Amino acid sequence: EDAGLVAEAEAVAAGWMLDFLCLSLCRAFRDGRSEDFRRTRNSAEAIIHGLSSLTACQLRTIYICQFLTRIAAGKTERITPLESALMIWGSIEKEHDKLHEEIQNLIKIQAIAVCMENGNFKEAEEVFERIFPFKSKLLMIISQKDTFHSFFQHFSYNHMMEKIKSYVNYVLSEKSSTFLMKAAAKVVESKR
Amino acid sequence: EDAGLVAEAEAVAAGWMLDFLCLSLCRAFRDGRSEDFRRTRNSAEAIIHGLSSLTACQLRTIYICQFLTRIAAGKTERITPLESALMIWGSIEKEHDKLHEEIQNLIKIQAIAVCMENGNFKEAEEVFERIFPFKSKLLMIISQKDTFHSFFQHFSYNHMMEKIKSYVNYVLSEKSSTFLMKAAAKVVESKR
Ligand SMILES: CN(C)C(=O)COc1cccc(F)c1
Ligand SMILES: CN(C)C(=O)COc1cccc(F)c1
Ligand SMILES: CN(C)C(=O)COc1cccc(F)c1
Ligand SMILES: CN(C)C(=O)COc1cccc(F)c1
Repeated sequence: EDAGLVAEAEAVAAGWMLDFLCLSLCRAFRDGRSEDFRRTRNSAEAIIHGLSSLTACQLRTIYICQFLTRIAAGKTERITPLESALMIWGSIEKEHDKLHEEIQNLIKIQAIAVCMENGNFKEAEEVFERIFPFKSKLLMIISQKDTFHSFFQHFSYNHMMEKIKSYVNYVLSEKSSTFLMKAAAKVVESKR
Repeated sequence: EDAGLVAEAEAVAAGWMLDFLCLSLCRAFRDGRSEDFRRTRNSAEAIIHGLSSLTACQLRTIYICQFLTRIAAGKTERITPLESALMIWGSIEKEHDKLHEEIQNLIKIQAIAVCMENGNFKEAEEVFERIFPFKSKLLMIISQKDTFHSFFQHFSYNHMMEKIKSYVNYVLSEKSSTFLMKAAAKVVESKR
């Protein structure tokens, strides 16, 4: 009847569910399974409410989940989903390697380009102002509605998604051996 | 890279999380930990969305969670929370023993009495009409605003909560050895 030991067991189990749901979210994002992504995101968000003290590893896990959530809502606070993804990306405790900078740059341009794709050019300019010769050339492209300019074709949505999926594959392999998924695959392999 | 085996592992893990969250919900309800109950309920509801095919045991688990959720919202569809708890209680695949009938009767009267406690006597009559010499005596009590009649004092909110908590203790012991909580308590005992 020890309430403290029970709360401790509940916190250990919340940590296991968090890693399992991050793994599931990464796979759904990689596979393009939108409805499964939406369901796993709702589950991860609820499970995270059962945690009040997080380790550095757990903080990185929750911010990766938040970041992918903004990326998945990219084509849909007073900022756009892709602007929110950029704020999380720039503050996650991670190495600022070549891949990090590539994703950062692709998000910055796509935060503008998704507004143009949606036909909201005033919003495209407001996004540009909040993020940013280069600047005056990018603002002229938005102003001229030059949505299919070679610059936008190189810093494309598909290229942003491909680079982010490559990062998702590293998270997926770094968490492939976490307790809950490993025990669950063991049960499935035993059946069989 | 087998998507089917991964989805199978995700379903096995959803089953484990469901039993763990039912256990956690039962403890919070027994302890009167309202905020913890609200958080565990949100988590259970989200996790249950990741399941599309349930066994008879899993159906009983989800309906116990739904039932306690209605009981916890009892003093707050075109029916009241306690009327919804009654519909679930009468349809759960379980034995209709003495305890089942006691809980059923206490809920039926409290579904009326919580409306009187809230000062909504028109709603108390509408609840009576939907659920129901005995009937004409119960309707006269509502009509006379006889909230503290000896009948209401014997079929009280506290007596309803005590009887439901006794049932919760049976669910709690029947699920005490489920995979996730057992593995989590093992980690906690190892630290100590
Ligand atoms: C701060 N908010 C409201 C969010 O970022 C919601 O998104 C989330 C949150 C946690 C996990 C997840 F998978 C998604
Ligand atoms: C001289 N300057 C500022 C440049 O040519 C950099 O261009 C870029 C390209 C992509 C993203 C970005 F945010 C900036
Ligand atoms: C049918 N609805 C919307 C509900 O009953 C919500 O309540 C729930 C649902 C599942 C688990 C739980 F713990 C609570
Ligand atoms: C002759 N009759 C109908 C009775 O005296 C039963 O009284 C009850 C008592 C509690 C709950 C309930 F629903 C009914």
